[PDB]
Amino acid sequence: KEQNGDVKEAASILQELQVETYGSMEKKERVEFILEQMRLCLAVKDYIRTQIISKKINTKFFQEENTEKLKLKYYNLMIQLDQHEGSYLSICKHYRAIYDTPCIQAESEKWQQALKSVVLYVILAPFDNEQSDLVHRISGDKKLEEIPKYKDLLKLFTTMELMRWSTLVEDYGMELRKGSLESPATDVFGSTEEGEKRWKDLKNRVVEHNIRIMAKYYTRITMKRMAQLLDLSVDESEAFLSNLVVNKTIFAKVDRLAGIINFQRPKDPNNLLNDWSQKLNSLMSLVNKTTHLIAKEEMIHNLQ
Amino acid sequence: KIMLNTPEDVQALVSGKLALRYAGRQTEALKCVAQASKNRSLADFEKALTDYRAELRDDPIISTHLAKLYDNLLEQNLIRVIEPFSRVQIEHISSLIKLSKADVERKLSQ
Repeated sequence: KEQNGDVKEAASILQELQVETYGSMEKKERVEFILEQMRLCLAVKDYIRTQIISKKINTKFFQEENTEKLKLKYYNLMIQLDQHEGSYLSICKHYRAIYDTPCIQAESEKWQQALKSVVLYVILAPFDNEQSDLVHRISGDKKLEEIPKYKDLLKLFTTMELMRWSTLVEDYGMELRKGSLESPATDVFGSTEEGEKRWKDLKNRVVEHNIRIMAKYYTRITMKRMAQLLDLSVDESEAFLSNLVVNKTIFAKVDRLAGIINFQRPKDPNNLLNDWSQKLNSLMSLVNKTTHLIAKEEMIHNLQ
Repeated sequence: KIMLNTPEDVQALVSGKLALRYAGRQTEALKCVAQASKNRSLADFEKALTDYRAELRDDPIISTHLAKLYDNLLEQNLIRVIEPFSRVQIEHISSLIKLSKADVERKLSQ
């Protein structure tokens, strides 16, 4: 029926597949017959049927009692269509599991695919927690520094100086040009629209991320000046603020009069805030004043 | 059922073939109400109050419930756009909704 051109029977085979995977205990044949789930689904392209089936696919499976050596090729065949149908977080938990794909096979082309995709999922790591700890899961690899994009990871690491993305233009451009390593950059731009969504979403993601970095600092970079240093329009900075109100900029100060913003200067309760500052300042002055006092008082004992 | 805010079931009950023979000029206005609700749109709901006021003039006492749905979506608009803004221009923030500041000022101040 695949070469018949009749994919009407996809609902038949996948409807019978739920019955033929429940009611018995099959370890070997079930993994062989779970490829039928996404086999015709490329012809079907049904999001709701994918919602029916990674759900029933990866319900109970970790590693053991299941080899075809070609397990991991099917793991690549699993969540690629979840990157197709989902957006960006879908590979955050997916490409973090292809680290043993070098351990199973020859590692030479794992530079090109595995060590290419080893950075993209932590690019798409959410800003709250997984970004913070998951960067150490790739940190420590000696094969990490052998990547030229290691420095791009370190530029995405922390304390981002507001940097020019025209410097990233030649990096991504020759990152398409060289076939020495990370050859599927042309696959990143594989679909006509998808790589463009990754790219505008990528520049978007870093141009929000650095705002979350300088948003830690109260140093007031005065966003009307920042829009001039960024060489971008203030109207798409209002769009950036539309990404900030859903990114919870909700504790901030805007101006009808100016366009300069403040990320701080709350109502400042003196029974709470200046309370707290006066507390830790006064007390830390007292007890830090206490320690090296008697400690140096013991240091002068040894001169006698 | 749109007062419990599910326009997808409105699509489902204009999608079932049983009551679809009873469709007409009445329920097109409901499809524009549910359309503006699933759009979360406000001026489009006013267009549903504009073209279909000729079946919303024969609308019952529940016009007040429809108006409270409109004003409640207006409330979600107001607690959406004002909430990041300490101090802002009124036409910068009404230019989003492209509506006059008179009724908006009255409902806000109210």
